[PDB]
Amino acid sequence: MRQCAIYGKGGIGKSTTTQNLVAALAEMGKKVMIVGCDPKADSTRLILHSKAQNTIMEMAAEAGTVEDLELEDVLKAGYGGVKCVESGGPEPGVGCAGRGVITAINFLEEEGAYEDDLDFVFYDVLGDVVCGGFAMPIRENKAQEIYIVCSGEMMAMYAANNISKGIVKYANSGSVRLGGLICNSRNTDREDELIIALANKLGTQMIHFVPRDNVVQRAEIRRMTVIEYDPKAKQADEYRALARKVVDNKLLVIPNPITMDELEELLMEFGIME
Amino acid sequence: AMRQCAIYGKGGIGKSTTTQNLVAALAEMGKKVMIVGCDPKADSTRLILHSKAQNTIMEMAAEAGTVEDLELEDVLKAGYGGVKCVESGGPEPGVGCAGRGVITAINFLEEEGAYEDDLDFVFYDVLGDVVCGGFAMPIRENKAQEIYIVCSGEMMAMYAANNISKGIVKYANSGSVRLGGLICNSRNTDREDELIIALANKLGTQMIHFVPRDNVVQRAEIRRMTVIEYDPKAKQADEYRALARKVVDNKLLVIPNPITMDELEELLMEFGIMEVEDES
Amino acid sequence: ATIYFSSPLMPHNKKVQAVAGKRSTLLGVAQENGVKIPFECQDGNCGSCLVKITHLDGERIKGMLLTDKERNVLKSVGKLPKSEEERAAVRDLPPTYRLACQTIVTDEDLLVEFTGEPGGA
Amino acid sequence: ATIYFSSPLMPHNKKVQAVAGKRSTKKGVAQENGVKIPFECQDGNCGSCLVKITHLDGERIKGMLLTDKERNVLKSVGKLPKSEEERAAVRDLPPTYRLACQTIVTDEDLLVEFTGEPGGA
Amino acid sequence: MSREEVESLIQEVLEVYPEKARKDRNKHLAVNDPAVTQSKKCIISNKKSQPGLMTIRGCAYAGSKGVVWGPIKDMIHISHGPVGCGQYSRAGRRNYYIGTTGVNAFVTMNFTSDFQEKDIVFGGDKKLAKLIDEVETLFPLNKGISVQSECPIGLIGDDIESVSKVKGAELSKTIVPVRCEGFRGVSQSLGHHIANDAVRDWVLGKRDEDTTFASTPYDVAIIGDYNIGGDAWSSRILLEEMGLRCVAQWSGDGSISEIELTPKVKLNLVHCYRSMNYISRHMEEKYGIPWMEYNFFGPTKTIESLRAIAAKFDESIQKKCEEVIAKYKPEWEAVVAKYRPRLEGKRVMLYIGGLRPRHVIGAYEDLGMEVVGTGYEFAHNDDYDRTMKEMGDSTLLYDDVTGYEFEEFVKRIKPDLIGSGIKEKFIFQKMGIPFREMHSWDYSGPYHGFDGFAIFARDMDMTLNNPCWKKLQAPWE
Amino acid sequence: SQQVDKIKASYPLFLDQDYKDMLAKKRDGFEEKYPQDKIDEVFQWTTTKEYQELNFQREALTVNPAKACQPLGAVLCALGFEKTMPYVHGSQGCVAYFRSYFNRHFREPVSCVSDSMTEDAAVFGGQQNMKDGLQNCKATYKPDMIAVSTTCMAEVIGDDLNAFINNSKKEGFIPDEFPVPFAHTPSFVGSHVTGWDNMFEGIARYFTLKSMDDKVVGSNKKINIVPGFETYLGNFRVIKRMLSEMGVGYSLLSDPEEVLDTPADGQFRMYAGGTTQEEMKDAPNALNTVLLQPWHLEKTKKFVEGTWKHEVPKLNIPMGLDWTDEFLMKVSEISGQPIPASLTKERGRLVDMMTDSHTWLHGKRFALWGDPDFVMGLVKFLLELGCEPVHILCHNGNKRWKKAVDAILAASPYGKNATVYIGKDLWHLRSLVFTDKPDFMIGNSYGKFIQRDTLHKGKEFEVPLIRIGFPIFDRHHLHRSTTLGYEGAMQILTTLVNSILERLDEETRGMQATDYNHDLVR
Ligand SMILES: Nc1ncnc2c1ncn2[C@@H]1O[C@H](COP(=O)(O)OP(=O)(O)O)[C@@H](O)[C@H]1O
Ligand SMILES: Nc1ncnc2c1ncn2[C@@H]1O[C@H](COP(=O)(O)OP(=O)(O)O)[C@@H](O)[C@H]1O
Ligand code: ICS
Ligand code: CLF
Ligand code: SF4
Ligand code: FES
Ligand code: FES
Ligand SMILES: [Fe+3]
Ligand SMILES: [Mg+2]
Ligand SMILES: [Mg+2]
Repeated sequence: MRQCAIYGKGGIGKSTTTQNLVAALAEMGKKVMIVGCDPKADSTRLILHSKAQNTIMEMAAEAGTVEDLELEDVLKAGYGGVKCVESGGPEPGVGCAGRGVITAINFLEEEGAYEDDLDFVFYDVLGDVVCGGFAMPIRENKAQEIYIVCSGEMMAMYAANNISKGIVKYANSGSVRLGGLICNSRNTDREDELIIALANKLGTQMIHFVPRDNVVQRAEIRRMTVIEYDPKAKQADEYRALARKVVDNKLLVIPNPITMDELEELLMEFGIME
Repeated sequence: AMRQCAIYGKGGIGKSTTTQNLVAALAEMGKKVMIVGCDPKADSTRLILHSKAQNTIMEMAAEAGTVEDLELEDVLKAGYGGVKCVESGGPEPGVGCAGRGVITAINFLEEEGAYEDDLDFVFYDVLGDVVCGGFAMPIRENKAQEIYIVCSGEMMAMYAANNISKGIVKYANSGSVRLGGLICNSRNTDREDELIIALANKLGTQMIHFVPRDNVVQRAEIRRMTVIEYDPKAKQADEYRALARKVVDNKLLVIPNPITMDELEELLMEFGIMEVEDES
Repeated sequence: ATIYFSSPLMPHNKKVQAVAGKRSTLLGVAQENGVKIPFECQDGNCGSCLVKITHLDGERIKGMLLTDKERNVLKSVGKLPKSEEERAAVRDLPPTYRLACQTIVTDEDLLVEFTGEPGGA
Repeated sequence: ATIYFSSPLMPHNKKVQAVAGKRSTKKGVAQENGVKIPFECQDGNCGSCLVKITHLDGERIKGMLLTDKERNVLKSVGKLPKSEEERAAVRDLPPTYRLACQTIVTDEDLLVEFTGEPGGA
Repeated sequence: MSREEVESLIQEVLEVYPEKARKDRNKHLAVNDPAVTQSKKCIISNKKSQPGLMTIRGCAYAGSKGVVWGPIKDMIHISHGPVGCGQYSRAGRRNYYIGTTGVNAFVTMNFTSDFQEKDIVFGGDKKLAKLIDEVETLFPLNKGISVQSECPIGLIGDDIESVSKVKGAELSKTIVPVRCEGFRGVSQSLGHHIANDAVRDWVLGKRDEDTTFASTPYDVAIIGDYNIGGDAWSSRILLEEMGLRCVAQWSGDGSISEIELTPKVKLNLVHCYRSMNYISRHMEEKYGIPWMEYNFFGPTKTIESLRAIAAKFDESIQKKCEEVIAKYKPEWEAVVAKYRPRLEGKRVMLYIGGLRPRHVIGAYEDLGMEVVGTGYEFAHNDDYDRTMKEMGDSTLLYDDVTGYEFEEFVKRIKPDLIGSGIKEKFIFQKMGIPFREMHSWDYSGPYHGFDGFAIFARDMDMTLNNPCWKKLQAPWE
Repeated sequence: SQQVDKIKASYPLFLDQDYKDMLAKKRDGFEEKYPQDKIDEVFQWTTTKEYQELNFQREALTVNPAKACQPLGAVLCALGFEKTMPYVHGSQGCVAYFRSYFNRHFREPVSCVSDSMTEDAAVFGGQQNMKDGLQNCKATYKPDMIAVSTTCMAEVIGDDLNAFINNSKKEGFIPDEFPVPFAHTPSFVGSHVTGWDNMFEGIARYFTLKSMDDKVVGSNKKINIVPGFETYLGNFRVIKRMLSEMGVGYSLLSDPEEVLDTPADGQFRMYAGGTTQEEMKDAPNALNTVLLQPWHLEKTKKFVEGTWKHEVPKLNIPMGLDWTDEFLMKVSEISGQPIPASLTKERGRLVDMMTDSHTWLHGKRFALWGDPDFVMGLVKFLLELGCEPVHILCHNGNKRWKKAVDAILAASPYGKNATVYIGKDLWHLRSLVFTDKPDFMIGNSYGKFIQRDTLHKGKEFEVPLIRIGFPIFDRHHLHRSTTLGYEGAMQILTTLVNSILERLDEETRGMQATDYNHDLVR
């Protein structure tokens, strides 16, 4: 009954990495569930194969209110083991955009969707800003383990720093801790050892380094995970390796935030920024 | 008739064990009494309910919305013949005043009406280490009519007894709070019975029954019961009863005369506890 | 009815006189007096007008109706404890946090606090 | 002058009418109306009567004198920031936290908050 | 019996509804388990009615003007707004009073603003002040004015509070503004709350600084008895025979001075918890007056309540209570001996808005009758907490029942008697089922006390064992 | 204390000595009642003429009105159509009060629903209430038609019915072909009869506005009958009988007489009878349309004249002798059917009764209040009987109606005493009957208090009440009486003459004091 959350800047493959991770865990006799906290509801499409899963926020407004909402209408097991929920979000400019996460997470506890057969619960959470309902996993102690999906680019390392700052603030209130870093590779030089440098200074560990591949592009058209498409793919074994280290990861640390210069100096030495 | 009592003293000297044993004796004489635990650690009702550390008002008010929503029956339990038991509890260490629970619990008991007419005694067990804050509130707000200070032969317990008597005299004009006596709990140290007698004479008050140490107290504590119930035929059971009769028959409620720190030092050397001190 | 508006965005707390029970809500009184509570919807679902309301005259607290729409929005924002929900359902007593666009002014003295942020932090 | 007392120990906020400028301080107003602010000295040197004052009519804020005795006590309980000390010295405007036994009632509307604990937590 | 049968009946009844209506109405029907202490997990109450389902509930104006404020006899109550609201509630509730109507009592009269279009467009505050002036010259002996607002008053944004303050200061008169617009609240319960708040804020605290009233250690105040057919007078004679002095009566046959004298009284006896628990709690918190709930329906409940009340005083009151019980014992013994054999074993279903279904269950059981169904239009969850103990196991419980639901439940259960209001009486009489009006007592009563128990037994026997119920079917058919 | 053999209800149980002592103690101790002499002085003051000038002066305060609000009439009109549910858009208290009012008058079930609009709708409007209520009512009570009215809350909000119902149909809450006629019935305009008129016009316009192309006047050879706000079942029955005895094809539009009188046979019928949708659709094909109560059917008259192209005759309410004669004459002229001998014999019997009762009736003073058409018909009949209507009150009458009634009173020597009051309530009438005492009152149950007041001044000032009108609450089954036609005229005559004779019998009953006039034969 370990619940984890995936935090990172938008566009860093976090939704796909969570889905291929989940597909990698479904085969090995584990029943897991994905909760999509990203406002755009593309975080369960490879599992469900659906064009666009109806979000809890969407169907609550059409059905009057969230009380008139049934769990069997929001929770779809497109894959038999995998359970997929899309929280959804409000329209831009209308209230707090993270309030969709609060409604969905509260709804799932109310209906008891966390009962007796879940091994892992994964939250795919927007990481550009940590506030409102996006900081809700860390603030409410919903997700004990947190993995950050980062990149060589400076904004991704800056995003990883902000999440660690928010984990420190709620370290005393809750058991939530940084479980590790996930480095998703664009075809740039000196990346894996760059993020290892980041992790070594944060007091946390790197978990894996997933490289860019073209097998994922074939999977996109299928609306399927790479694992279910081509289980013999080099990327598909890479995702098994990342999955196996997630289950057998034991150290969970309170992060150490990194200042502006100190993060900057790491970029200059590797040459990513001049 | 509504005789409200309080027991003060240094932490770890045996206030809770003396209070619960005293209260058990009082119920044996058909006296309806209530214990209010004002100690932050909240273990002053273990040996009456026999269950565990009683749920405190701070915990119940926190899990519920607020204090008025909390039920009287939820925090005020009945044990040992129905002697009512309540625990004030305390806030998180380093947050607010460590005596805030005392201020909260006494207000809740008054608002509900738990101070019903057919109660004879109400005992408050409060840590005396510091007088200030919610630990002075029973004295300041006239909550406890008479005070008994548990004290031993140690320097700290004697110093804490003088501090509590300082609090009483400050609030003596504004209320009926008075000093009832001193209870000497024994560490088996030599020449302590007369030491506490001397301190009581210096303070101007009597001395309540002196309690020798024994391992029968721990025997009843490991089973979570008062010594008087665990053995009614033991000498400690009658000794606790003797302390309770003198409490009911107590009538010398005086305004103490706090003594100076150097006087405490001088009176400690005359009994051999402190070695004689020479400046050179 | 006397209403005191308070906000860190406001240099000074503002005191206004309001007619109780108007079809126009607390949002009406605020807009007429230039109090900048963020209003971002016309259907009462966004929750951006969340305010903290204190009844200064505790003896003069008026029973009201907490509608199902306001209640659900307060849960979605998170500003509704289970005890306050039970208090409203059983005793018809207002919760601490309200939506200004759905709050009817009563005949009492009120302190209204807002941060300038939408409900839900 | 209208004074609203507020405390977690009080079930309801109490509203009182007071005469401004009396030699008897806010401590006087509280004691006539049975408000249990802890008063544990007669020389104004303890911090027990520390209260938080909010001027509800922010336009009707009266200039006053922060006495050197009250200033030092507020600093001894860590309740006088340097910016508020400078504002009192230069603009003669009251600080957020006050000592009730040393606070003179002015002709405005005030919200007085206390916890039941002495100043200094 | 037949708990599973009751559950299946509820399920098959709920099938006609759309999904929203079915889902909501499922929360409001329950099978009684007397072992439950918290009703809210078992059943839900105090919610909005489903649109277009023929609810029996009223509005807040009915709960305030028609229930709480109306019985007060020496005050003049103005129905502020159009004419319908005042017209339909005029003398429709039997709250008994002693006075000369139109001179010093005004209970059965309809004072209204009679709003027109220009009143809606421009407002009615000046009209309200003019009306207040007109009332004082026309009726110089009135001792106070209340302004019960109807829907357009709050809908157009009138300031009745400032008008009340100005006119009361000018004329040295008590003018109480009540914002009891019908759209506020889901039923009459919020009307009760608003009326209690108005009483607390404009009436109760007037004789606070005076002490000319000579009090007594035996002073009580009846709270929440509206003298329906004279119930409060029977309760009062029973209390005064016990040795107590009744200072106030809320609000049947009530006066403004009796309301103002309620702070002096030592104890509050609250017959109805739902309508007047608010003011009782306020008085307990402010003046330190304790309060208790009593029941004067049937001999058993009456004796129990009398003993409980006597337990709050000295031993002379208890001796007088025993004297009263001994004096009244043979009367209700004779009543039971006459009427129980005719009524033994009959099954009755009830549907009254708050307190009364639970309140009359004991009186029915005193005659060998058993209540298969108990139901409330507006009760809260505390009322259901109180009523679950008093109802038998596997009995039906309903909240805000619709007409369709009640008709189907009655068709399946087939009780021998139904007790409800005027809006169900002629529905259930055409089905051949005896019906007793449990709001107005079918223009009979009182039912409180032993004097009322006699009339209650006579009425139940009258209606249930009537020849006309065997004449319902044609002989050729 | 009760005796089990003779159990006493509130009267006269509270006349016992112990209860009297209890009430005296309560009044003396805690009521602070005014001195009884002061109360008597104030009562006598309220009797006098200076009080009447103050009472007449008031321009704002209304005391004991004699009218209701529009949605009551709208519900009554909607109840007269087959398998139709009255639906009031607004708060539920309105519907509860309407149902209680009609239940007390007719002693029959009354079916009506609301959408239970609350503070949520007060802020954001009631469109969702409309959609949910329409779907719920159609699913639950299965009507063939839903007629929508409004409360004062809806009108102040500005919620519009047409858009709400169209959005309900477009979004799938109700089928697009389901008939949902509607009308706006503000309670601050007019009275209940105005609401009846508005609802009838709404329904007629709903069914007969978009297909006027194939409508030919007189093609079905029938006469449309619009009764108006009518609370006497005998009036519907007598209109039907008079037209059926004359061989005249007719269509009674909005007749509720079946649902308001259903047999008790062990089952409950929510719907019974009523005007069919086919009759409403075929209404413009009729030869003409007659309005039984013209003075509260004005918008309906405008619609029927300007859309159905029917030359609506100028007829009064068929009350009394002359107006019943005129109604039968107009029906004969329109339908081409001669008046049969049965109607002539009935009219002759009415004249016989008038000549038999004339000596008692001649010169009796009557104070009457009611709806405009009913009041004017009653005044006409009183004039034809030789009686003097001295106080004529109509709370919901206008100046044109007052002019017509004054013209009616001018054409008879028995209307010299008569004066007409509009906008006045029953407190005004209490002042009128105190300062200018008539012999009798004619009105609804609300006059029973006025009689009470008069009896307090003395038996020689008592003005007995005669219960004709709406609503009658303290008597049973009087709603089955007929006011219209020769039958209604003779029922009214019997009531009047027997009330006079009963009053005389009561006055002359004292032994050795007045019983010299206690005649066996009268
Ligand atoms: N391990 C990977 N190897 C190659 N490409 C990837 C990998 N993970 C993600 N991508 C690509 O990166 C893009 C970002 O995907 P997505 O997760 O939807 O965005 P976000 O991270 O904002 O949720 C996708 O279009 C995907 O094709
Ligand atoms: N009369 C006694 N004889 C022997 N040991 C005792 C006696 N009273 C208390 N103790 C021991 O002293 C320890 C601390 O006493 P306690 O009552 O917890 O102190 P406090 O006054 O802080 O509550 C306990 O573990 C108990 O075993
Ligand atoms: S006031 Fe209430 S509906 Fe408590 S609105 Fe209603 S004369 Fe009922 S169950 Mo009519 S809360 Fe009284 C009542 Fe009970 S009018 Fe009477 S019978 S005991
Ligand atoms: S819910 Fe209540 S009873 Fe209803 S109106 Fe509103 S306050 Fe009144 Fe009176 S006038 Fe007629 S019946 Fe209504 S529609 Fe306008
Ligand atoms: S007053 Fe005493 S108990 Fe309270 S915080 Fe200060 S030192 Fe601690
Ligand atoms: S403005 Fe959107 S909820 Fe109030
Ligand atoms: S009471 Fe000590 S400073 Fe005020
Ligand atoms: Fe009938
Ligand atoms: Mg994505
Ligand atoms: Mg201890």
